[PDB]
Amino acid sequence: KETKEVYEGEVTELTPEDAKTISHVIVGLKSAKGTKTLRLDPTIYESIQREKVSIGDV
Amino acid sequence: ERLLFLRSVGERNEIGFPSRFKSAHYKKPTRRHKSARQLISDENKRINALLTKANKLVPKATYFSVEAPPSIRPAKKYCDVTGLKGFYKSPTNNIRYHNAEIYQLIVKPMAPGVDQEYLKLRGAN
Amino acid sequence: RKETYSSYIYKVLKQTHPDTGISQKSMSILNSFVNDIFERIATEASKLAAYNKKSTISAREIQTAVRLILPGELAKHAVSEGTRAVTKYSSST
Amino acid sequence: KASQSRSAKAGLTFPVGRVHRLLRRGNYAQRIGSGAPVYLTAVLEYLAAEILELAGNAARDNKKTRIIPRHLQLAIRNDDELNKLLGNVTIAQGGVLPNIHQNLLPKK
Amino acid sequence: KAVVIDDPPLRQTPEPFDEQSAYNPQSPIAIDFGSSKLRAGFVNHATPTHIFPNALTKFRDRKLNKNFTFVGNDTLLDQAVRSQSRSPFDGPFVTNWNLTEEILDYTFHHLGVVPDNGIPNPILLTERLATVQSQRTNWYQILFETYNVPGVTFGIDSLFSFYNYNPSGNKTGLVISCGHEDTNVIPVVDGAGILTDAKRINWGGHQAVDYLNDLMALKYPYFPTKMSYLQYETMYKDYCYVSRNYDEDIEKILTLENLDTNDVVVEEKERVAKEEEEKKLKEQQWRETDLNGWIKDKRLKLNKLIKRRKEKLKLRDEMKDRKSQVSQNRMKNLASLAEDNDEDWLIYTDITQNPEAFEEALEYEYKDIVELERLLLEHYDWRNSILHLFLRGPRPHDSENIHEQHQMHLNVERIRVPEVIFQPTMGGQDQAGICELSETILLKKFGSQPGKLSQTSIDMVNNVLITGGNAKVPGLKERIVKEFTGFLPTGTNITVNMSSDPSLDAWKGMAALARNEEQYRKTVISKKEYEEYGPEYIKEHKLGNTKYFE
Repeated sequence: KETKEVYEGEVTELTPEDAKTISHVIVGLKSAKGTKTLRLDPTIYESIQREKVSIGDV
Repeated sequence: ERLLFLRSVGERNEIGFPSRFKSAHYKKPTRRHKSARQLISDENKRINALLTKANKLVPKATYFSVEAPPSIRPAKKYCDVTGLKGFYKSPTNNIRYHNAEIYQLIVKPMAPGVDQEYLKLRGAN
Repeated sequence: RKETYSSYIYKVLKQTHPDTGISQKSMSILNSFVNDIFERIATEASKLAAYNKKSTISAREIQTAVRLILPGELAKHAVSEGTRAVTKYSSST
Repeated sequence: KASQSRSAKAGLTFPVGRVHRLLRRGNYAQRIGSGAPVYLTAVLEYLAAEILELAGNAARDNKKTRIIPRHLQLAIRNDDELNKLLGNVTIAQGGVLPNIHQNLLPKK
Repeated sequence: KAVVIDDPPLRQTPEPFDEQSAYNPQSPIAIDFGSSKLRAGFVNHATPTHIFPNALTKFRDRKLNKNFTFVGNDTLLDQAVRSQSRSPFDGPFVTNWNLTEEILDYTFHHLGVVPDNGIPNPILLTERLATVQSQRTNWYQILFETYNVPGVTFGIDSLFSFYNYNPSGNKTGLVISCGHEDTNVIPVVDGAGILTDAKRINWGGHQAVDYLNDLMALKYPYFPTKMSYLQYETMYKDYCYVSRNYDEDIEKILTLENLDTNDVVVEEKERVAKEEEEKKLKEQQWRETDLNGWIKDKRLKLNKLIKRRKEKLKLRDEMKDRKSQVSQNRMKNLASLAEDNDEDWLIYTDITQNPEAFEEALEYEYKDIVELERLLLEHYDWRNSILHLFLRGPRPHDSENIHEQHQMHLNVERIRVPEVIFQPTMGGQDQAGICELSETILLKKFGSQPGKLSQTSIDMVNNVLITGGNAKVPGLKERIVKEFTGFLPTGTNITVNMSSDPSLDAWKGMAALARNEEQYRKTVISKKEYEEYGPEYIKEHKLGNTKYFE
């Protein structure tokens, strides 16, 4: 038995915070029904900069 | 009747020069015509004179502080002839067009001087 | 000391045809040609400015002189080149 | 503080300032505006470039590497707006385009 | 079925007078000096008594009387007196002032006012947001010396309508006013409009009608007649709406299944002769014997002739291009003919220019194609052309009839004209739209972060008000709701308000201010304040303007 949880939408805010090591990163997504602001650990941030994600990408 | 209806409705609502709705004294001054373009100009120069006196004091709510700033998002491009989505743009007169038939029939064999009037609508002349 | 346009038109030829030589008489014809064109355009503009009771020559009277003198498709290409040049030069901000 | 000429400000290879000089003391008008030499310089740019294009194609059409006045004459007289503009001017050492009337041929 | 438009009908009954017995010397008068219309009436009523356009004109007669009192609704009597009407407003401001005095005298005469040493009643007046100082001082001068009123109040009509729709005077909401010449977004906190963050877009109904006029004149440059401002105004009123999504409505507006519904239409020899007769008899016998085979052969011959004529027309079109490779080949052939035989003489003869002979050969080929079509009878469409769809809609067009030669189509303009208040770049104004101004008010201001709304922002979103005379366009509220749901965080409740008729809410606003509350006296300026503080005096109350500096 498993559970699938998915966030998708346009990036409107990408603000990492440190304490050379990022403490966390705050990402704000946006879709046609509204926005949502998420905190993220730096492990997902490394995968984000792997994908070359900037402001305005889906 | 037709010619005298206007006369009847004119003399019905006529007020002489000693108008009863004015004050006892009038003293009507002389004023310039003072078109709406130059009013912005001397209000701006009065604001700048007050600012350069006060410096050698931020404004709060003036006619130029209320005006909306330009957008941050990019503006969409539309065809100048039809108003549809403008994919292309002619290199000669800088007019955006939609497809090939508009370019062949309207944009390329167009009269001189009409391109500036087309660009007048979005302020690009 | 004498004046000629020769280096400029030489460069114009090297922009489109690098491997092409020049007769000096060809420069004499083409210098006379560009001077003659400048001659007719300038006095047409002066004549038009004297018509409109104006003492100033601007871009619009020479634009009208170009429309008067040149044939229609050359007129439209010439005013296209002139307008893009004067709008590029006017963007000194 | 040092800045270059107006010709590359307008992106042209012909001298804007020399044209301004000739328009000033050519006694055409008592006052000359700023944008007039730029427009005139651009017009002379396009005219000289088109004439050099037709001359270069004519010189390629004779398998030579130099511009002979024959090439200028055939390039001017072959093309028709240059025929209308330059109808009254005789090119020095130009020659005459080949034409025969149809009735003068040996029709048989 | 094309519908014809005309000028609006004129008023037959003249405007009436207020009774003299209803004059109260202490009751105030509410005046809305709008750019498009004037609304005047006594405070104690709920509906304004006089509605007329803010225009007037001078009339000349042969009897030399110079009667020039055709003011307001009097101009709606004849076509000649209406066309010469002139408003005191030039742009958003008032330039001339004698006509303002004449208009105020006309409305004071029609209000049933008998004065003495000036008007003995206080006056409720509106003004433009962040108006220039010269307008304020000159308004002070005319209203205090020319008419000598005891009290004067100034305010903004959007704030007056917001006070009308929440008369507690301390609510928090957002006001969007779509006026005649400008559009304003004014944020209100605790009943007081924060004028330091209000924004203005230089677009209104007048610019929309002029945009429609310029567009429609560009669409039909050879129109036979000339149409007035009022005709463009009424087809702006009747056939315009805001699309739910412009970026999807544009891509399908000119399709066939869309244009059929939402497109409106506004209004030796004898031997040769015997051989030819024998050939005609043989052709008649072949048609009587095998009609289908002869018809197929004639259709194939007509197709071959049409293909040859199309190739000839393509060659004739390609020969006109100077930069084409055929022109370069002709130049090379001319150079080779100059460089140099019966074959060379034939090539020099055939290399000659023959435009008239080309036209004669095209006529002969058309005659041959017509002969092949006649032999087939005896034995380019407008569906895929988007210019014809844009010009004449989904119906075929002929230019020889006068009925559809006076005919206009509105297909793209119905959503293009009201879209400029959302994208001002289309009108040439380098300003942000309504939705972006609302976004930067609610999200990046007033102590609110993107993704975290403060309590003031939530109270502002819950009380959005749309007012102004240009809210009559359908589809505005749904589009505003959709965009507001677009940029706000999820779960936020958005409530918008809209009058049944949003033109008259400012008059009800100052009526409810001067009547229901005695706190109208907080904003009242008297003689003594004008005399001791001068004309450059501003009362910082909750409904008017503020001091220019800090």
